[PDB]
Amino acid sequence: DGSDPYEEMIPKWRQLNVFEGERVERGDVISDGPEAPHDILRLRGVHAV
Amino acid sequence: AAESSIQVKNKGSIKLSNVKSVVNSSGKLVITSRNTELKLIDEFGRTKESYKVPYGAVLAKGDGEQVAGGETVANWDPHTMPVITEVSGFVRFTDMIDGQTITRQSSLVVLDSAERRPALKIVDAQGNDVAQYFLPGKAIVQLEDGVQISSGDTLARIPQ
Repeated sequence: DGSDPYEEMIPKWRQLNVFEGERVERGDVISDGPEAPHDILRLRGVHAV
Repeated sequence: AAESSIQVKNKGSIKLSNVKSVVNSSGKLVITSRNTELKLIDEFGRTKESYKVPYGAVLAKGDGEQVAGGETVANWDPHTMPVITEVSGFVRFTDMIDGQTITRQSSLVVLDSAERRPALKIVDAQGNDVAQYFLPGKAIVQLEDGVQISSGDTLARIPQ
């Protein structure tokens, strides 16, 4: 992402929704599932939540 | 609902938004974007239908075409998301081990991460270098080397 990479870890018990780079934008679904409202506002905004 | 067909109630032209146009083996296109949107425009801006389209889907009718309704507009596998080949030509298989990373069902599995995923680009014609191919668990490629597969085509992936 140019600078400050996002080192995230997955326990491998969850599949990865995307394989390629695809220019993933903020809030995009890396892995599928019901998303918590804390992450929605955090990566989307108040109106989104 | 094991049926992957999408029915349309009324004759509204499809409006495919947030999609990526990739040339397939036929006149239809395959979308490589996970997030896709469909809409129905018949007489005004209002959208009659929305539904949803996963990655690796093939649209029966092109965007902006006034579908008569009651017919499928996009078809895709309801069990697997196909992987589109960016380069058309022979499939380049690297580090093919028989007896450990090969499972006879030709249709042969690629590799197993637990048992051990080499990455290679699709050859131009026979073996020319032109793309990274990732093989997750239980991923199988039924296309042998030298198959000369065209762009937009995919074999069964066999999800884990």
